Amino acid sequence: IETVPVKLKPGMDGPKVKQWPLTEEKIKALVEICTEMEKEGKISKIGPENPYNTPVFAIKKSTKWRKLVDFRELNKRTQDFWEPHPAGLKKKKSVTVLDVGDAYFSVPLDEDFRKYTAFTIPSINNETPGIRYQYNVLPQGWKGSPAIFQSSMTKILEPFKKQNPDIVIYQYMDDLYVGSDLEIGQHRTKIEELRQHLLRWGLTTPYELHPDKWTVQPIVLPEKDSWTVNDIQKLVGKLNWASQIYPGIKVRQLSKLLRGTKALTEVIPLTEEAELELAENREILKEPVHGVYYDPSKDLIAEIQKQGQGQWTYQIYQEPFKNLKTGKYARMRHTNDVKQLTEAVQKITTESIVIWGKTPKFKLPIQKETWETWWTEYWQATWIPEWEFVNTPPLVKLWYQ
Amino acid sequence: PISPIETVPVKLKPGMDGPKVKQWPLTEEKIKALVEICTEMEKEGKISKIGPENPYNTPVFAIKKTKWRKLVDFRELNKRTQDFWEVQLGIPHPAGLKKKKSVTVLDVGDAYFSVPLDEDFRKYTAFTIPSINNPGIRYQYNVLPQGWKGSPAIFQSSMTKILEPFAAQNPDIVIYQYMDDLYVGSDLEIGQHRTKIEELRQHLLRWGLTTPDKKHQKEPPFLWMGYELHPDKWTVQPIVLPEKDSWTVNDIQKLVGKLNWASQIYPGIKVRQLSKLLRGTKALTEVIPLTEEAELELAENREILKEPVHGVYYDPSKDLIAEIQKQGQGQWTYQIYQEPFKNLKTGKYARMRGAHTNDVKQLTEAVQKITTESIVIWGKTPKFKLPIQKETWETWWTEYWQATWIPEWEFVNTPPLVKLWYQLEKEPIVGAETFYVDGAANRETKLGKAGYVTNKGRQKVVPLTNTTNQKTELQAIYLALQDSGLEVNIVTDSQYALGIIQAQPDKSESELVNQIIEQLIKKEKVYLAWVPAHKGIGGNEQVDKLVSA
Ligand SMILES: CCC(=O)n1c(=O)n(CCOc2ccccc2Oc2cccc3cc(C#N)ccc23)c2ccccc21
Ligand SMILES: [Mg+2]
Ligand SMILES: [Mg+2]
Repeated sequence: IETVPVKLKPGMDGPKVKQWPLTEEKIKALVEICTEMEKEGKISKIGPENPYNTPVFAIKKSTKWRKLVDFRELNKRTQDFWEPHPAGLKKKKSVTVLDVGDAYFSVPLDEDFRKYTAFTIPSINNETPGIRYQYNVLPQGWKGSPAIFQSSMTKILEPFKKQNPDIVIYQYMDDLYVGSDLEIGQHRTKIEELRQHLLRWGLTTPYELHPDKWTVQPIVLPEKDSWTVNDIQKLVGKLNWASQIYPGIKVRQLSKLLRGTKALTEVIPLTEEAELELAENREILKEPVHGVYYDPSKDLIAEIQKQGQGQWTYQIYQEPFKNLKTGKYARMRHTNDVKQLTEAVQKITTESIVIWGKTPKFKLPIQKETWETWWTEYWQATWIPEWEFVNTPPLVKLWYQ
Repeated sequence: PISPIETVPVKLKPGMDGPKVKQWPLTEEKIKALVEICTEMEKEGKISKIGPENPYNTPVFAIKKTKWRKLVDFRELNKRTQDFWEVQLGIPHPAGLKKKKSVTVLDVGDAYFSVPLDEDFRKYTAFTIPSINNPGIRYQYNVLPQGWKGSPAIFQSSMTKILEPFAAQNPDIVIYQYMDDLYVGSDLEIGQHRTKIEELRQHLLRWGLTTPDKKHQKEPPFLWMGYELHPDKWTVQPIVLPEKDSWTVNDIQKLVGKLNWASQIYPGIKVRQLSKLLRGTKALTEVIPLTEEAELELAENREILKEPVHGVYYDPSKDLIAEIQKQGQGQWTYQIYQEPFKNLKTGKYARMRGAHTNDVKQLTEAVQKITTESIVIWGKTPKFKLPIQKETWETWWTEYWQATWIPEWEFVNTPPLVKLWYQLEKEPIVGAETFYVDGAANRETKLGKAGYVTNKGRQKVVPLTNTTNQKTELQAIYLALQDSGLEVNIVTDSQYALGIIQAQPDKSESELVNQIIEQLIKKEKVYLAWVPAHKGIGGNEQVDKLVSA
């Protein structure tokens, strides 16, 4: 019933972000949702003296519509206030995500800070200036909400952690990550006990992960019965690339097999010395890299390459050529490029939350306006990472393939 | 006039005090006009005489441009008052208005002066009528001043709250709000509608908002924000493309402005060569000499603007449909309509988004632009009738490294059809001569050379002046295309050149790449391979030593 005073970082004004145009259907879904939230006291209409704004989106997590707020800019502008992570969570065999964001609506928001949560339901064709609201309670998606609720959350979870000491519970924004080494049936039972415990204590709740099976995918070299000059040139070029990461790689015996000026389709027998050199290079790629250490002060970066036939490769790093994690997602196709990319982004971000406790900054292989138009059609998570848009085609594709 | 509306609280920016801009002396005639205007405004409650304690001032002026009017320079008070929720910048687009049996235009008279101003803020609007002697008639505002930062957003807000009631008990009357105007439409009997208008008038008059009587209500055609609104159609206002011997930067900006404006209804407007002229642009005063292509473009625009064109309004009951046609090199044009020859609106798209591109890429971007604009104007995406076949587009978007969202569309066979002019090979070509190419340039003397060595024993070096390592690496590829048969394998060490060719462009800013494209189209099979430089890979090392010596 009492509010927790919230501040913005010194010398920083509230967010002023443009609301994106929406289809009539998503606007209609937002008006219904916001009428009900206004009747419940969670939001109130505001006047023209509030200049701030945060974008809102209608998504589905899924037969009914849900409202998602892009508080990325407000989170940057209050972060001092909201900025631990357990390293054991990635080790657990099963990890289940629980949406606990509805519990934030029990807690009133600092009256002086509410104006910074302003948002706009847009009109079509600029017919109306748009419907304006701000938040009376802690909004989902604001990094201040789990931080203010944190004491209540510890209090509710204390009995359960007492009962189950080997079970890991990590909270990131609106979600709880719950890790065990138990058998899958025992795990889902322990999850359901925690749900019912939360439900009987007034926290409403609506994802099974297995980080014990993740890994930084090793570089793979082709295996062919007959090699052409072109195949050896590709091979030598890929090995030359990997030699920036793995120092012991050599290509002298392989490139010797091309000495002269040969037709690209000419068949070259893989001689012994060259075959040993290739076999040695296959062994060095099995061993992992060294000196790749995570730095909590630096931003995580994710790159993604379209590989075709529903496959997408990705790398997470903080410094070039120092990958912390690599991976390859596949889609068992009704599918399209945007659906697969949206899904890959959410998977990578979830993996990143589990492993390091923050979201990476994505370099997305898509045109900005195409992403801005369609990203909500398949977005089911309650968070939103940073992103930018790039091309970088060259050979990155075939090397991570 | 002044309304019983609640006020909006207003603050100055934190740490800022009110303006104290001293008043300039005014002609005795202007002092007299101000005195009679202010006594009439004090009489109406809009302003009030204040004591000598108010330390704030804002300069006041009077002009007739007879009808003397009072103008107040609020620049300093504006710089000191808080920001507000931005009033409507975007205006409605005529093509998104839903046709209505009846439409009425109400001008609210003295709109701002009818809305009260926050009590605690009135002291900062203080102004003084000058005394020839110097003396000093201090005043302050009680209503929204004209030219103050807050008036548009606070009047907007107030009018929304005022209208809420009538709207509720009249949920079938559409009431657009825009500045100090209201545009009311309905599908009723001219009589019922009129009566409903008169009700809204009297309701607004109960809140202090005067509105026009039939004898004074504006009539169609409506000249509004550069448009012409008729009852059943809309178009843009007269566009006069000037005729000049010499053209400045500023003249070209105004010219592409008007042409961009005309393109929303006149199909076929092209602006790309003209806006190419403003690249380094610099000062709006610099004379920019016109290109032959800019002259032809402008001349084709005047041909189009010779014929009158109109758009129709929206019927949410009929499908929304978009067609796209190629309009030359990199230039595209589109129509959006519900009835096959009755256009809601048109537009164009002529962006290369890079030095090189291809037709299918540009068409997909055009569709993207249309999608975004449809959501803005109608709240939905259209159906697409496009001059490209599924095999063409599917091949492209499958092979394309960038994620793409291709709508459901219907091939319309109307040349020129969008096609892939060529396709590189995916596998090396048997029997085709293999060209090992390389180029080099001296980064100081700017001199260079392009050369090849093939597997048949042919070698060649061509010399180059005023060039760079990047350009010579493209010239080496061009040379191998020139000297080869209809099938050719090419091996380069240039990541630069490989990236340009692998993208498979069919149009370019650089004539060299344009030349390479002409060669690629005449070939039957081209395979392009890449190898790391200076790694002694056969064939590549020979051309390097060749173009290096
Ligand atoms: C059909 C008869 C007719 O005169 N007009 C018509 O159907 N439209 C399209 C529908 O537009 C409106 C719908 C509801 C409220 C007002 C409407 O008209 C306007 C909308 C937006 C801005 C406007 C600005 C002016 C001015 N000046 C006038 C009307 C506006 C029409 C649109 C314009 C004019 C007549 C009709
Ligand atoms: Mg908003
Ligand atoms: Mg070279």
